[PDB]
Amino acid sequence: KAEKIRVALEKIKEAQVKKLVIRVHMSDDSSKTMMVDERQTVRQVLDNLMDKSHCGYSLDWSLVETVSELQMERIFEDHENLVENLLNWTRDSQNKLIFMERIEKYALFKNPQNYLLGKKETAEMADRNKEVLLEECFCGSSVTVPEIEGVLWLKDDGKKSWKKRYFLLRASGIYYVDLVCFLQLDHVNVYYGQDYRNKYKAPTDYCLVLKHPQIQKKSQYIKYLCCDDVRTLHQWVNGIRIAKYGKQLYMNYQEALKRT
Repeated sequence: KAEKIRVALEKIKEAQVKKLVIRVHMSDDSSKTMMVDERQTVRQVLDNLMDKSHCGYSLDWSLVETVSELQMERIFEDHENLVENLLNWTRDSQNKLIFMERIEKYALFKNPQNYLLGKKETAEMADRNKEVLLEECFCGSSVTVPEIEGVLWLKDDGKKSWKKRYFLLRASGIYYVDLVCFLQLDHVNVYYGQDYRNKYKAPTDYCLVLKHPQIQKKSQYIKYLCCDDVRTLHQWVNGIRIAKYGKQLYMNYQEALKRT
């Protein structure tokens, strides 16, 4: 049975699609060019990066965007179309695309007990049960978005000042105290703010930002939240990621686990 016939079939599509050459910064701020196409997910792009490089088996390998003008970053999810995202960048953008390791992208999956149980305290858990809890949260008839709630600093629109409100995360979005909808997650990505204690007079350096992918400059449609500590930040970022991406985050993780 000649299955050789299927591989030359694959080379056809790798020849008829719009190619783009991007630039990719390394962990040490050296850079490299590479070819991508407009069909490629970040997953496929990472694989070519891992194939071409040394490289090294690790679950934490990521493509990271920096929104230079807004001093923030988000680590791309692996199902995302890279090109459609790179087209948000302005013509003169100083945004970078960093290829590096990153504890954060899959931390919730190797310790789901510290992210899915609505406790601020961290604990250990047997392998066996990590898998069950993971299976239980993502793989049912719907995703069980963990019950995240607590106080956060919200920055005033257009001002370098902050108010304190009580937030809670649901499936439909983030609500403040019964309830008022702060944001719905469908049209916003979530970013880690960089050095906001200085830039925005923030209470802490532990900031998360919510903005439409298309926004590249100062805008009041960008929401800034500041947590008291790092734990809270990771709890919120991770919960928003579960609430936004659902079962897809679980698939992305399994696919990454296959490459370790």
